[PDB]
Amino acid sequence: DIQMTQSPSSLSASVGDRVTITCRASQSVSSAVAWYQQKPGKAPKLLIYSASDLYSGVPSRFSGSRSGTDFTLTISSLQPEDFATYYCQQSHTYPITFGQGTKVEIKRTVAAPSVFIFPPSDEQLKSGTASVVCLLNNFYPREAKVQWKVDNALQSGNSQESVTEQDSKDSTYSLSSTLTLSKADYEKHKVYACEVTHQGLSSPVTKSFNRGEC
Amino acid sequence: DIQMTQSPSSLSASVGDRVTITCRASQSVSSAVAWYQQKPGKAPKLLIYSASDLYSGVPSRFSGSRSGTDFTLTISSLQPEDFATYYCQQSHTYPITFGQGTKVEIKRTVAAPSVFIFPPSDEQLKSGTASVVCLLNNFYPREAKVQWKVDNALQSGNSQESVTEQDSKDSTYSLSSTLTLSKADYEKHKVYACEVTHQGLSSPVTKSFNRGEC
Amino acid sequence: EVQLVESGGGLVQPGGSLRLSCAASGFDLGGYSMHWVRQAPGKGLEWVAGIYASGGATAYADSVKGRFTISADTSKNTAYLQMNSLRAEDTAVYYCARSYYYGGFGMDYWGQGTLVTVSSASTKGPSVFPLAPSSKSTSGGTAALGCLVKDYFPEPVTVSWNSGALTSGVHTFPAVLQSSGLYSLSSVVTVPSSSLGTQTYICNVNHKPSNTKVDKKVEPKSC
Amino acid sequence: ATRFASVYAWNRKRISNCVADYSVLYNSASFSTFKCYGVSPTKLNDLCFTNVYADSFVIRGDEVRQIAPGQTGKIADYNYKLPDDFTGCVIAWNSNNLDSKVGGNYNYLYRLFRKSNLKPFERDISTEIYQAGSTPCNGVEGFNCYFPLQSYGFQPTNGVGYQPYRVVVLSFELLHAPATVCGPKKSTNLVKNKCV
Amino acid sequence: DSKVGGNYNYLYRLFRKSNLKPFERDISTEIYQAGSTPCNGVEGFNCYF
Repeated sequence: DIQMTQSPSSLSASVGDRVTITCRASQSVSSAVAWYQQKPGKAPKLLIYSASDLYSGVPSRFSGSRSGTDFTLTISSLQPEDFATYYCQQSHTYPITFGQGTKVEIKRTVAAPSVFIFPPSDEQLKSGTASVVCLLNNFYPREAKVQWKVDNALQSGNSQESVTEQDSKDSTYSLSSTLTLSKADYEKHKVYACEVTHQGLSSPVTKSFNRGEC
Repeated sequence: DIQMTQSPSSLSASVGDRVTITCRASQSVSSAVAWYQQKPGKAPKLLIYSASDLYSGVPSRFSGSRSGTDFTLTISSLQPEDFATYYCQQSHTYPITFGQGTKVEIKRTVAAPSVFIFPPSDEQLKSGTASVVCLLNNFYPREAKVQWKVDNALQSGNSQESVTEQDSKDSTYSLSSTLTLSKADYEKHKVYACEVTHQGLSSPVTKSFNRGEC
Repeated sequence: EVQLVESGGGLVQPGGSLRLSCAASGFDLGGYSMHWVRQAPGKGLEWVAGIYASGGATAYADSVKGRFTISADTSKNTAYLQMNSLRAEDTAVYYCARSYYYGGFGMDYWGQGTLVTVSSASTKGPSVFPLAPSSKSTSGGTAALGCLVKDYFPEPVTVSWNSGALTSGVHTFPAVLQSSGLYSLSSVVTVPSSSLGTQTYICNVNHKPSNTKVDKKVEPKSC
Repeated sequence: ATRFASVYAWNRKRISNCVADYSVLYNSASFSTFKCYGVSPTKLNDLCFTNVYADSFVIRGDEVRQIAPGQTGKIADYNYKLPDDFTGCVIAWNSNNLDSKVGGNYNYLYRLFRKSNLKPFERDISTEIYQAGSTPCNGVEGFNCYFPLQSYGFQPTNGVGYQPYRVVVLSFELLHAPATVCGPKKSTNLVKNKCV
Repeated sequence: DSKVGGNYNYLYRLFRKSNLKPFERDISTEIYQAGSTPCNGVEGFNCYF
């Protein structure tokens, strides 16, 4: 059981730019390292094997190298078909393992999310439960977070979150987060709010509503 | 519209020690940047103008220099009269911006605050509101914070702060931080606490009470 | 000797106006630009406006553009800031200062400034709230009683204890401005805890602008 | 000299095909400042240079310290710069009884604005108005537009740091070329009819 | 021999009155007359210890 640590978890580079992804074995794996390219909805494709061998059918743009336990994947010039998640795998010992994987983006202009708040509705509350939905739309880069507040103060242990894939022209994405309350908990509070934090945002976006509103 | 960034926000140096504060212009400011000294209750005094010209009436201990857009503000040796908040002004273009202000302190042994809690009293609640008060006493340096908690969760959006000036021999000070709840909100939460964070504190001080207690 | 002296501050209602004036002596105005600089309590300095005394030309910070007008008079050796449609955001101490030429020079002389405030809450005397002591063991065996001075306007307010007789052990915080449009501050008196049942602890709040005072007795409570 | 140049427009006299002893300046001791770089000040009258450049100007007393190799500052960077490998001497003296006038001697100017730093021994005496801001000046002085020079307030009441000083800098140019400027090497009396 | 701040108990010579003779010690503390300004044992213009 030899681990392949991968970094950076995400990389941004424009089309035609050079990309390097590094996989670090926790110990020697000899030269037995393979790289794979995975697209959404698709199987990983072998790119490179045995540290530096290009797999037939893989563009010449791809190459690899090794120094010590550091295995590197290089794309000399990114084309639109290369914006994929890349993985490293070692075949030295069993169990054979893979690293976390890293994602390559197109380095689209960085900007803050548009934020809409969807307060629990009267119809939704018929279920006996409640949820507050905060949606951050059309923004970039991938790292983003939402803090939640009740009676304008931070909440914890009562929320869920997910992130969409990236737009084919903009590389932007949306983020969804929500509070999970029973209807009975909804009834105990008066002010609900979503605080949005992002790298393209100079000041966190705060949106709110009163209980029973909207 | 040339902005100024001043660093550090606070600096310590004892009497007889040397002080250097850096002011960075976002663009060229030529040699039109000025250094001012402010004492509580008084207007800023000019120390140095146009980057390096010492102003008449200013002690010879004050000096400064330039590299690129970085203006170094120097006190060759501090005396008690030199403990002040220092600012940079950029007169090169309009609007004229200023840095944030750097407070110079005396390098006293760093130590944690004594912490006193004054939970809302029955008499205070006669107004219809609760005020939970945590005072941090006799401590140094200036950077300090209170992580307020309700039902042991971190609060925000419901607090206020005030800081006293510094002692003439020790340069220690006290910090006031409070929570505001209406009486109605006060009685909807069970556990109140003040978690104190400080440089001289090996483990955050936590003091607490239950609703209706004290 | 060069001097600059401010006037024209005070309390205005939002949407109203105040006209600042800076008397000057020891130098002419011609050849210099006159400038106003703003500083909110707890904040650093901001330039507001400037006028070249020998030209009549002006420059303004974007933050006050439109609302404020700057002017100067070389025969009078004085300068003004006309602040119209004043907002809560314009509460600050305003200072006059001078620099040579239109710009590119620092400010040599500064006046001491004037406080300009905007508030719909008008002028009010204080109310005083008690603070219960800790009843638990503490370092040094000390304890404190206190008060919260609230809803008064304008600042300064003088706060002491035992109707002004108790200064020993007194720790008083600066006031801050609240959502009520009025000011508030905390204060405590820390003594060996047995003194909390021996000495008198009356929160002495003296507020000259409303011609009043509040003497609020604070006593130890179960806790 | 009766009159010295402004530091922004410092004068340069090229010296060649001549002889002088540097120690004369030293011995007169009219200066507040006398410092040599590369070459010692201690009667180094046995050295020959291709050229000598005697640069001269008037500055404030608090600015005298900037006229040297390795220095930075408003003059060192924008009015008069000396090179890191400078060989030469900086001599300066208080000229308050010559360069000060009642009401202020404003005949002396210095540069406040430029878009770049000066090269060693560069002289730029342009009077074109400097654009500090984003808009064009179009020949008009104003906020964000500065006529690049400013006068010195050389008043009769100035303290020492604000009194005018006359600065002369002697740059000694040693090249792989025939030298033309030397010192008056000391000679002795002719002695005849004896072993000499 | 190395000390933080320099080994202050060790003395080093920077200047000499005349070139030192081979294998001969010189333990004199007299100030060196580097300049044209008489030194006479004390710090001055072009005088160095």
